[PDB]
Amino acid sequence: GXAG
Amino acid sequence: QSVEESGGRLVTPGGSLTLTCTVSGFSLSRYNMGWVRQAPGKGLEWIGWIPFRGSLKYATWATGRFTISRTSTTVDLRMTGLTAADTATYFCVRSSDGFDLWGPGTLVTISSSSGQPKAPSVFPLAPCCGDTPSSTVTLGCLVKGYLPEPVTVTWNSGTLTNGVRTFPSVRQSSGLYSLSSVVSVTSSSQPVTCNVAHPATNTKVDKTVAPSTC
Amino acid sequence: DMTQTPASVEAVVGGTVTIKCQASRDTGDGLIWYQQKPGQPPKRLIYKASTVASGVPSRFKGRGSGTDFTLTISDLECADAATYYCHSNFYNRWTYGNAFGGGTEVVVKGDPVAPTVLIFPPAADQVATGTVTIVCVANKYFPDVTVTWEVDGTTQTTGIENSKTPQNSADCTYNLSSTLTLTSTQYNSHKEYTCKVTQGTTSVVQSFNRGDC
Repeated sequence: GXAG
Repeated sequence: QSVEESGGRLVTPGGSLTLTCTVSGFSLSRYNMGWVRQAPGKGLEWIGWIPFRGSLKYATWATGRFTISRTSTTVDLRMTGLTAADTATYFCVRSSDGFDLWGPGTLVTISSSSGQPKAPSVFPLAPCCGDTPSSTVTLGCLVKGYLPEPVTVTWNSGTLTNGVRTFPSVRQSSGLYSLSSVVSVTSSSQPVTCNVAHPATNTKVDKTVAPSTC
Repeated sequence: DMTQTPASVEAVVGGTVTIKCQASRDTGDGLIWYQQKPGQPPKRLIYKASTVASGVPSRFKGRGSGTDFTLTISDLECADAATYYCHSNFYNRWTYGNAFGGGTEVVVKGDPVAPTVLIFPPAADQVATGTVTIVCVANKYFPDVTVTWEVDGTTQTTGIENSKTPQNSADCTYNLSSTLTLTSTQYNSHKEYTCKVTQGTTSVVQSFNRGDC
């Protein structure tokens, strides 16, 4: 997550 | 679910300090967490982010002086080389599509003049004898000369909340703080008593405020 | 980094504002808005750029994607007066100096109201300490005021500190505490203490005579  | 920080205090310049975040109502193994700070009158500053799996991430200014770690029940923030630029309110946060839970914050204070903790003086605030008596009167307390923040002020042991105005503290040039609180009351609330606490010095003062006598 | 504009915006009750958040690098829908009232922790309003958090009213409308986002607050209430922050959570893609924007202050404009003003002489036990603090409070006013202190008719230029409460969540008004600090010697050497609170062409003045209290 947290990375597009 | 909630989170709570602890450990804020006055720190000598160049000193170190570890803050602790304790959680309630959820599992640290299933949630990311972080730290944010906010200097008085300034914006939120992200410090770092500890995901439930994967690498820690830090703000570029925090890298190498601040570290974040976990246990099964807590997360911490270990700070080194603190200066007055680091004086702020520090928040732990639960992170889950953004910071969904915030602590109340804990205050880290570096004294430029390297002060030591100083207890407040508390003074009653009452108007002069005004020759038209009223059913309502505004009374207050002045809390002067303390270090570090915070103090807490309640009225009548927390039972009087309506009509209370507790102003933001102000920092004097000396580095000390002061704060005032006033409340508008009818007779049913009188006599009124302001309850002042300053945890850093274990101070608790109760001041009953009377309107001037005439 | 994250850039918010305007730095501040004022709008009438019932009105609408749109504030802007610009990311220098693409942050997808990884964008969160928070509301922070002075003296309180922030509250998450909107996540994934447009999903309102539970309990948040639908008149908070987050929009955008990539590098440009907006928050539109319509039907403004006094309770909406606050500073709003955007936040990128792309921690596994980008490094950050700060993951937050700098904030936008939203000032909600209600009806103008002149203050009522109170002055509090120093308590009897203050003078013994060698310093005395006189307190003037301007209650329930909008828009902002300026405070002047006079001692025997002479305007004071030092020793004054002011502190203001946030806008009231019910009627948008402010309260202000202004303190004048003097040595006991200075205080005992004058008679008339006056606080004058000015709001444009209006002034409200409150005085006391050191002999009478």
